[PDB]
Amino acid sequence: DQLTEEQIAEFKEAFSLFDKDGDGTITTKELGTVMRSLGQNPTEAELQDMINEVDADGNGTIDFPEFLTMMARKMKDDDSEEEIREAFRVFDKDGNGYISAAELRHVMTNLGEKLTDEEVDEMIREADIDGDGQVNYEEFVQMMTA
Amino acid sequence: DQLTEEQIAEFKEAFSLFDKDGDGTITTKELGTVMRSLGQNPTEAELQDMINEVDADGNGTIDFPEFLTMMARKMKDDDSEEEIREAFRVFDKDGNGYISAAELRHVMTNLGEKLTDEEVDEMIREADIDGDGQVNYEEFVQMMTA
Amino acid sequence: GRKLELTKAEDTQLTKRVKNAAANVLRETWLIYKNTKLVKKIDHAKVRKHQRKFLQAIHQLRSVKMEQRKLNDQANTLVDLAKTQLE
Amino acid sequence: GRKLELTKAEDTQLTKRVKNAAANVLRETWLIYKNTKLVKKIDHAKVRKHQRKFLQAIHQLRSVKMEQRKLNDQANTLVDLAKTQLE
Ligand SMILES: [Ca+2]
Ligand SMILES: [Ca+2]
Ligand SMILES: [Ca+2]
Ligand SMILES: [Ca+2]
Repeated sequence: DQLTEEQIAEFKEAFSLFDKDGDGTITTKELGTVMRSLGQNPTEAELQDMINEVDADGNGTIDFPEFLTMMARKMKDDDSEEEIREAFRVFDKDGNGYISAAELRHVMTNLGEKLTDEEVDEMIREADIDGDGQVNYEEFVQMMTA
Repeated sequence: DQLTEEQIAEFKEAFSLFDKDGDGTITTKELGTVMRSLGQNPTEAELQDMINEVDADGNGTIDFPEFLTMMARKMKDDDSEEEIREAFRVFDKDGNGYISAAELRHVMTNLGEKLTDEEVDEMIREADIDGDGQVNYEEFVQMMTA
Repeated sequence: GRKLELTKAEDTQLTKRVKNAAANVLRETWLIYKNTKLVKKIDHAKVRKHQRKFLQAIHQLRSVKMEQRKLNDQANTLVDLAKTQLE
Repeated sequence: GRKLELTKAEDTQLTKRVKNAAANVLRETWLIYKNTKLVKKIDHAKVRKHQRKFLQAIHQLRSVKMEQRKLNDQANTLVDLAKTQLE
């Protein structure tokens, strides 16, 4: 859990995603705004707890060096295969391991941010490995995460 | 998940723990009050969700027959050994599997609802199996849950 | 008697949160895969954009799962209280 | 690059919630055990009382654990966002 020179500069770009007014400090209010832009809804106490977890000088806000201890402590990443599979499985109506090409088009052209029918063409072309008009999403997710 | 005659009458006593005004209906407000008397803090949406989960006629409140479907669906119980062990382990300062008799007295006479020094005498007498002034809480919890 | 035993642990609002975020997990998984494995030249800015959207959707699904675990334990609390009357 | 990988999942307010409720789990586990196994005649009303308090304390500890899981994933969300800048 030790960091490099390129990452420090990069995590400095990161700090600006959070320090919306640039005073070199991240407040609960700024953290709320960011967390909500990510579609989450932390309470006041939760925001204070996140700050408190890494607030060395205990002045109530996160500065850049406090921001790097959060990062050093947590650089390890993990494969997302299983969670992505579970997201596909939300649309597996019979829980049979398949989503038809037609159903995938329906989902992707109507829900969330959506893709265009053309983007969906490319996605299904990759996903429908057997060319049977059906997507074995477990296999497809394993191809994309390999 | 089918119920008996004695349990129906008993679950009728249960209904009155919740239906604080006795109109034969449990509202979000009454559920809040109860859940808070149990030291929990469900939000408005959480209360409505609990009602909604078992509200057949969809009139916004739980009646006694809706109350029994919640129960029928969930009669199965489970052993609490592990969770109780984890509660003791909160007071295992070095994480060595032991809490001294002195520390147990301290905890129990100062925290939570508390016991009297005399109740603690009886508790430690049972817990300190080896008479070494130390409580192997894993073993003690297994004795009480056996 | 039940002694120390408790109820075994096995909405429309959450439902739509799930379907929007799940679709978005499909969307961004595809777009990151395409832009990191099916392109001649990787446009890192584009990848970064979809990685932001990807983590946002994954974490939204996590938040829904945790809320359902909380809801379930709240209901189990009610049932555990009702069950004290069996004693 | 990190592609589809995300941050691995491994307060004073919560702290005191934990210690009060944990003590109460010890308290009621003891009192239920005593009143169901160390007494000549079982006083069911007494057992019911301590079963209510027992479930209340167990469920309070559960609520703390779930809140810590939520907090941890919120922090992981921040870290996952910061990490998009490594791309
Ligand atoms: Ca700032
Ligand atoms: Ca600080
Ligand atoms: Ca009522
Ligand atoms: Ca109803």
